[PDB]
Amino acid sequence: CEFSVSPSGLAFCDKVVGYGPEAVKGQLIKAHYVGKLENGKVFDSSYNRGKPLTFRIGVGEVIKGWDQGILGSDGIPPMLTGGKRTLRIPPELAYGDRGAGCKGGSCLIPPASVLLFDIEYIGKA
Repeated sequence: CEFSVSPSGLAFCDKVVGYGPEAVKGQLIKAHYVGKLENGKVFDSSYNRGKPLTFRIGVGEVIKGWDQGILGSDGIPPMLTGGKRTLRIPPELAYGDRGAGCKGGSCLIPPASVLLFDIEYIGKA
């Protein structure tokens, strides 16, 4: 997957282009996903949770990289219903130098982590 890198650093590649309409700002949608660090370590996945993630897109309910990465931004077209997209998210658009899933200074997602997600946009909820 050759990434297309947008002005902000958020990069993507559409492994499978959706067959339906583009994602819409403020809509409740469903998405399956696998999030990994750059060393291949899986830090979270819908599959591990046993259910897709149901959330509204474009209103800050998830990291900025997901809002921009799914709804689109400068240099980033929107995902389409039924699409599969890989996203490379710089820390600035994820959890920053703070990290996530922390126990003291040790975090599941280390500070300044670039995150990789394989996103399956199922469609609206």
